Amino acid sequence: YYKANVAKAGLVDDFEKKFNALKVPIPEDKYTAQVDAEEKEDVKSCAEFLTQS
Amino acid sequence: SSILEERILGADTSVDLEETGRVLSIGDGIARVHGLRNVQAEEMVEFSSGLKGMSLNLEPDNVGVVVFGNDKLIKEGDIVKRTGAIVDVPVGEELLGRVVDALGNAIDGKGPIGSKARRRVGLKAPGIIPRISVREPMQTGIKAVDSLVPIGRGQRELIIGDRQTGKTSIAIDTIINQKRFNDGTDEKKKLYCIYVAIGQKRSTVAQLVKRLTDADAMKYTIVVSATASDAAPLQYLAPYSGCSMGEYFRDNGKHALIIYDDLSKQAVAYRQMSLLLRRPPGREAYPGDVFYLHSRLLERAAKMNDAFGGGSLTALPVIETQAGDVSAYIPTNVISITDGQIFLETELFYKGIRPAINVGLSVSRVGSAAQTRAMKQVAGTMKLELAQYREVAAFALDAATQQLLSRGVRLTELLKQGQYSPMAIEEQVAVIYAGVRGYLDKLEPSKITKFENAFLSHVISQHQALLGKIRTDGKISEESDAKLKEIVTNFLAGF
Amino acid sequence: DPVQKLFVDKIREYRTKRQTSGGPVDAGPEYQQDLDRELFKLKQMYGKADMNTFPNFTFEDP
Ligand SMILES: Nc1ncnc2c1ncn2[C@@H]1O[C@H](COP(=O)(O)OP(=O)(O)OP(=O)(O)O)[C@@H](O)[C@H]1O
Ligand SMILES: [Mg+2]
Repeated sequence: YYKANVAKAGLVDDFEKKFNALKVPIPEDKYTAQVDAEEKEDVKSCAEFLTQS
Repeated sequence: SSILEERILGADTSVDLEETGRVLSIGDGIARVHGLRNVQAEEMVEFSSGLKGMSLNLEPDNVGVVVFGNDKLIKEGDIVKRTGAIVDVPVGEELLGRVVDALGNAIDGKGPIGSKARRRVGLKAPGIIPRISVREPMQTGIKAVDSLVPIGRGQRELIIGDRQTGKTSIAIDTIINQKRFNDGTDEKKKLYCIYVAIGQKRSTVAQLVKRLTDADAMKYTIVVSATASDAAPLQYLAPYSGCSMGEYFRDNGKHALIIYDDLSKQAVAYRQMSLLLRRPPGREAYPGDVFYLHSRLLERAAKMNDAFGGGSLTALPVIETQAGDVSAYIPTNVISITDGQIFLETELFYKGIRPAINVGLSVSRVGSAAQTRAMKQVAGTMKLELAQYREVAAFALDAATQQLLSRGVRLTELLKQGQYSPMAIEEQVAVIYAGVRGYLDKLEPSKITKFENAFLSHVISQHQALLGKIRTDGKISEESDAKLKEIVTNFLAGF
Repeated sequence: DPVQKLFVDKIREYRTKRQTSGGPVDAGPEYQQDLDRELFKLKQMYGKADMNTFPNFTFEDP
């Protein structure tokens, strides 16, 4: 419908196609280091506090 | 291009035999037309310049014609053609979403109005038999208005207050809130809002239409703008045009809401018209007629019984009072025509308490009738508690007195609201419930607003089932009360 | 339908317009200056991007 509303329709189809081509880069995780904190504080609290207990 | 040539074709060019008169004297906005022997009173004549006029006086030798435009486009010797129909305006669902002026001429662009039916602006209100008591609720989406001073369908509330105290904002929030009903399945809850702008800056109405379009609220709203620049006989006529566009729905079994904004700037246009007609001024220079002007307009906001379609037309006149003098002439003229009132203090507003409803003076003379039972349960207690708080707030001892002060302050903080943020009925019920039963007496008053926000976020996110239960069964059952109680307690725990 | 002189007159005059429209007829410099100003305000409201450039943002992360 938009293209029907445009005069330079071929440009509209070009843009639509290219848009379909572009996919937003999927951003990534860098913070399994918080899982590292999970494990580290796990051993810390468990061993020291929970066995001194 | 050739579309324009087609536009040429199909244009009515057939000539007709038509009665005519010749203007004698134009000045002060009233033309004196000579001739027009067979012209009816209150007929709509048309000048040679495309203007329109209403045949006001049928004097023996001439006709006084009030011009609906700028009288600079009318000479002496012009030709006036009678159109043979009492002043008419187009009505129908073709107008919804259109900004038509006081006569139905779209000032919107967006092509012309495709109306197929016309009403008379000078109709008569329904009698005594058609009307039936107000039963259904008109949801304003504003906590203070919906809880304390409710409104019904067929009622004609008044909104009265000073300059810039949030009258137009209450009107616009009421218009916007109807969006949810106007999408559901049952046509019995759909409300078709109308908004008459009288003597208002044109830029204001433009921005208002833009806002209503942002909120998707123009699918059902009609804006009838007779702005500040427009001639007085148009500001005088705009309310009647709008009321006719609303009477159409009312008489076809539907429900309408019309907001005249302001009616204090129609009475000024009428005072201009009268004084220029030389009529004898009265109190404040207003003509003695200035009552019948509003009474006849607001008596059409009726509520027809089921034997007459069952439609309805709520009205929300907006009056503006200088220095907050509720006992001036026009404010009392209208306070004795309407079924309620919402006083918007200008000092509560300046304290940041918005909307600034002065719950002490506001009242709704249908009130508890046509109120959702759940809201009744929750808000009767709030009304009593606010009453007690007001009774004692003149000094700031014992446990009960301090308890009243604290609960009242909490409730005041709870009733504040933000612009363009209407709340479903169930959400208001939940908030006022958490406020009145006493699950806030420990939280600092300054935080009561923030709490509210967060609470809504939780309630709308997890427990939509409970709110749907309240909405469907319009009442708080005991199990629903218990679930709401535990929800409030749990949420408040996280503080 | 053709009897009404005015209808046929407008018809023929627009026909002549259409044929003379092999190129747009009677621009006049005023036309060009009006185009200039209105396009200027339009683009200024929109931006300084090209007529038809398909751009990208080149995203980033916190
Ligand atoms: N509920 C509200 N919360 C916060 N601000 C509000 C509220 N209602 C109105 N206001 C503010 O008040 C200002 C003017 O309000 P509004 O125009 O609605 O009053 P008004 O009586 O219509 O003014 P006027 O009648 O002179 O046009 C607006 O800038 C708006 O932000
Ligand atoms: Mg306003």
